[PDB]
Amino acid sequence: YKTKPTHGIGKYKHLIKANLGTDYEYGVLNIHLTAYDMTLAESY
Amino acid sequence: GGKSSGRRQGIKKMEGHYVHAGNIIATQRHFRWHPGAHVGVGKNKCLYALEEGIVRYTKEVYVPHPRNTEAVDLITRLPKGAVLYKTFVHVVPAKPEGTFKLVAML
Amino acid sequence: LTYFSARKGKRKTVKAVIDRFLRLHCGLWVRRKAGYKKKLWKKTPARKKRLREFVFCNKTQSKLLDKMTTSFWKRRNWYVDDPYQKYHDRTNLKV
Amino acid sequence: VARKERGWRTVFPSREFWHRLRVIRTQHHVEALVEHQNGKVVVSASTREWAIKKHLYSTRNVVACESIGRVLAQRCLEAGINFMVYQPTPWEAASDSMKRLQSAMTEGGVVLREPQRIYE
Amino acid sequence: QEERERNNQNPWTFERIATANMLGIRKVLSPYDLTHKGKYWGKFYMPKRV
Amino acid sequence: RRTPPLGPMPNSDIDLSNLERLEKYRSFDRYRRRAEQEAQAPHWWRTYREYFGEKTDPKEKIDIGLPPPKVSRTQQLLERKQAIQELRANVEEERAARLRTASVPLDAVRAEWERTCGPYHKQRLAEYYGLYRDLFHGATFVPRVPLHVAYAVGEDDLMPVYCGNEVTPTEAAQAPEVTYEAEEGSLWTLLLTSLDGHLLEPDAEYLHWLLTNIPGNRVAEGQVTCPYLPPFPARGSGIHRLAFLLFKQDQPIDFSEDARPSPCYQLAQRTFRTFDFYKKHQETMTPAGLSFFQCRWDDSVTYIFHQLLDMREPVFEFVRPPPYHPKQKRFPHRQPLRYLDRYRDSHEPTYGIY
Amino acid sequence: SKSKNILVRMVSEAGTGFCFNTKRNRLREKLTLLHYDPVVKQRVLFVEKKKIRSL
Amino acid sequence: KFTRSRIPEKVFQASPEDHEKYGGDPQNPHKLHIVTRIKSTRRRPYWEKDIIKMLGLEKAHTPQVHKNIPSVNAKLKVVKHLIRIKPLKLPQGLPAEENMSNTCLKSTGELVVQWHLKPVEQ
Amino acid sequence: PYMTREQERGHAAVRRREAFEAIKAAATSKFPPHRFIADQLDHLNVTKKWS
RNA sequence: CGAGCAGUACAUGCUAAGACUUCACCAGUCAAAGCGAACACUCAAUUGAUCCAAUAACUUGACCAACGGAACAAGUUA
RNA sequence: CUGGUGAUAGCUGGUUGUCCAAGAUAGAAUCUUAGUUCAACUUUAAAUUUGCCCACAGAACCCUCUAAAUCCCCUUGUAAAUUU
Ligand SMILES: [Mg+2]
Ligand SMILES: [Mg+2]
Ligand SMILES: [Mg+2]
Ligand SMILES: [Mg+2]
Ligand SMILES: [Mg+2]
Ligand SMILES: [Mg+2]
Ligand SMILES: [Mg+2]
Ligand SMILES: [Mg+2]
Repeated sequence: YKTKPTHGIGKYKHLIKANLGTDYEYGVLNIHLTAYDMTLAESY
Repeated sequence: GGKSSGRRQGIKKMEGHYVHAGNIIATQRHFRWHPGAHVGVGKNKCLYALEEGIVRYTKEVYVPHPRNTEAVDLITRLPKGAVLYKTFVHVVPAKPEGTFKLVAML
Repeated sequence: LTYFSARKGKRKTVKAVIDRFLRLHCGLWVRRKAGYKKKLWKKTPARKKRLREFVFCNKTQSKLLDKMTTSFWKRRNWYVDDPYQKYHDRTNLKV
Repeated sequence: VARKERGWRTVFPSREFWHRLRVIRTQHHVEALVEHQNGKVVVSASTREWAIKKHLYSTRNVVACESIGRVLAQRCLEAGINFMVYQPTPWEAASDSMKRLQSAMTEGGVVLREPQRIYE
Repeated sequence: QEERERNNQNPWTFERIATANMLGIRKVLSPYDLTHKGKYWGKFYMPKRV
Repeated sequence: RRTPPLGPMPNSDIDLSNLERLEKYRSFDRYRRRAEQEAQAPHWWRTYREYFGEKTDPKEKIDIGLPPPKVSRTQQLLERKQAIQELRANVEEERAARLRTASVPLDAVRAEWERTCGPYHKQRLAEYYGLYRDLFHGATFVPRVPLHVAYAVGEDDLMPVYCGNEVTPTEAAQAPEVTYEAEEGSLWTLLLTSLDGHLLEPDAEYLHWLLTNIPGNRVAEGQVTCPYLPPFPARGSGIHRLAFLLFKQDQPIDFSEDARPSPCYQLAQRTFRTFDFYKKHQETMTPAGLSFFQCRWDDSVTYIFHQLLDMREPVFEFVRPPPYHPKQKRFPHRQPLRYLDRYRDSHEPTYGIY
Repeated sequence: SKSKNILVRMVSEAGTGFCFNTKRNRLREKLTLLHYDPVVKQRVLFVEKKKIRSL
Repeated sequence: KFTRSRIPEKVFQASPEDHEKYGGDPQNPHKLHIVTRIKSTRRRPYWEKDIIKMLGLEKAHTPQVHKNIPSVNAKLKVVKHLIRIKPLKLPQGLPAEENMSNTCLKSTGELVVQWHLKPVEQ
Repeated sequence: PYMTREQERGHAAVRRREAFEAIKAAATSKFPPHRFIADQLDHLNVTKKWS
């Protein structure tokens, strides 16, 4: 209850939820793996 | 233009009230209060006492059933160490199931 | 309601009450549920269970039905093998 | 005739039982417990004790799980506990090690379903 | 403003009376007055009110 | 109006700044294991354990058993490690373990179990039955000395009593065969009491067997303080539990006051309290063994009440409280016709004055 | 408000005369259900006989 | 909306400067109150009118003695703006059975057990 | 306050319970008054006259 | 901004403590135990009383939508 | 014009000795909002025992946060309350 000290004990929504690349960290990297063998690309 | 009236839903028996088997504790649109010890749930999320005793409200750890996909999908996305709490209503039985009485001397 | 008839000068009984209600001699009135034969295909078994049962009227309705019937319907009857014979008297009733 | 803690319909596991067989299988050990509704533990059987560890090639395989049930079933009969419930998750129920643990309890004389409470 | 509140020689203040419900004054006051402390009346602000 | 919490919040330690780079649960089992950990911890708010959990005194319960044995962990650990390598070295065991066909001998497992951790499981099991709660008013002890009690049924079968197993009075009609490991020159005291067998005083208990100053394992040579009396649980009284107590005596004790005539068929003398009996003998005696079994009613109990006890057998019946009905009202609104039957005593027709 | 479903009556094949009304799709063959018959206290076959009304 | 008023617990906490103005003693609190209604219950909420009846303060300017206990003080804290509270002083002590007919409550709060109506000879 | 909440509890239970029983006794003692034969005969004095 | 449905069942069987209730009534809602079986359906609303009519019984019948519903009746007047 | 006819009017108006006592504002349905029925309130009689005031404890998360408070309520102060 709101007036009780245990108010908000059941809150969970902020726990779950609540590109640009800066000069120090790269934004998004795409790694392309070209190989004649299908299994080698899947394994790597 | 739609006209409607309140459903008179809420707590029917507060903390410490004495209830009998079948007494309705709370009527809810959604699971605001979860059934605890000796408390059943009806079709419309209605909480009724399964035993005669005193109604208690506590906070307990919420561990959903594995079959419930929506609730399981929620706890799996929680940060490690987080625990969910929800309000449970319990009925503490007052009388024993029965007593042994002498009926004959054979 | 005819409080004084034009030929006998005595109170009459509304026959719309006799064909719908049953009066236990204790004072209670027993009726049916409005709609226990209507649209039973769209009703749940729990709903139909409480529709095909006989219920009692309240204080105001029982007082209303007493004024609409004469003393012939309030007398004690001794029908042979009457289904409601045991319900004509209250047991262990206080105040 | 003793009342079971009915309720807890929206949470898991249930509490409508007198005794529960709870199996704890960790990274290295496998442990099975029989505990009362109030939380007190009746009997125990784990791979940590030297009695069962000295006869197991591995304490984390199916054989270890099956061996715990055979040891626990003897302890359940001696303790007087003959009926208890088992409440596994859908993946634990489908697992092979839990299936043989259930078989060991059943072959040991323990029924994995408690008799219904008598109300009248 | 902080100086005026400290050196005010009047022993009676709006905050003290409103909070303690002295003379049953809350019957003619407002719930917002418990925080405004008499410095605000509608959309107007009164800097001279302590 | 708001009130600050009286203690730390459950999810207060979690930092919301870097929520994206925080490890999640990703599974139901990982959350469940953590969820149970916090459910067993004290909390400043109302909890299920507060109202339903069995209340216990904050004072630690005492231990009145024999001192724990002294074992060198380093030597114990090394010998255990060596056996594991030999077992895993064999290729037959690994093949059987991989094929899920290997099995352990259950008889050999219990032999080691009873010597290492058997007494500790018995203490935990005895606490569940509340034997320490009733016999010693909460005082606990570890049954360091295993006790083997078995009843001779016929000429070839035996009914062992380990801890709370079901034993019928017909099988327990004669004195059981009592064997236990003991050294020569030591004095022991066997004791059998029925906590629930009493018919008048719920607290008091009935004595069934009492032997004192037993030299070594030779139970027969011990003094017969009280003749053996079979359990007599009344019919319909439920399940009674009888506890076998094995005591270790340091000096010879005189039990003239606790002695009873042979035979003793009077329930006034058969009354026995373990707490008071042990209280005046605790100086020269210390519990060492423990065993108990559950007992029901059978046909042999009728022989005990009539022939042995010379009394009529009492019959009990489990009586439930009468069903609750609200106060009857003159005009029950919207109530079914069966409302009047709830408050009607006799099911037969009544006529009153007529 | 097109009538997609119709109300039909299922008559027990046990000869007890017990019948119950159920709702079925109009564009469908006659149903043959296995319903409980209180007269014989067991589940018996039922057959659609007459359409009551269009829902 | 106008509702019941919750007086903060801080208000009913005597400061050191208050004891030197009213002459009270925190270590030896007075046993009884002398409550006198000096304001009308008219134009006041119904819950304040009920408490006045419960305290036996129907007639104004009629002293009534109440016990200095938290439950009674709880009702006083609701109608503290309609009443005057004074401690009961007993310089001569509690009245005896032979002094019941000779008591008199003065305006100073003192209950004397010897009411002679005679000038002091001193 | 002279006493705390704990000390005050139950210090007036006996008097309050006895005070309510007086209300119960007064409420449950309501009954029509006694009718005396003397009062019926005293109405005959209305015709009392001198000789 | 919606609703006047639809879908899955065919024990969506029969009975019966104790309660909720749209501020009355009507109506509506939940339900332990028990018999009988198996090993109180989903859905915010998704609905209509009495009389009467049809039927062997069961049961069914109104955009009675002016939705507590009159068996059937418009306009105009300076 | 007479008779039915003292037509009917949810509408207007009127309603005749003395004295005392208790006594005002939740609603629902309705060819209904100028009306009526039920409930609430009020009155009288009766029966019974608790009634009011109220210490903790207790009453949800959401859309992120946020009011005066309210419900429940032992003591205690009080004398009412429920039922017929
Ligand atoms: Mg109502
Ligand atoms: Mg209409
Ligand atoms: Mg209408
Ligand atoms: Mg309506
Ligand atoms: Mg013209
Ligand atoms: Mg007229
Ligand atoms: Mg009108
Ligand atoms: Mg007046």
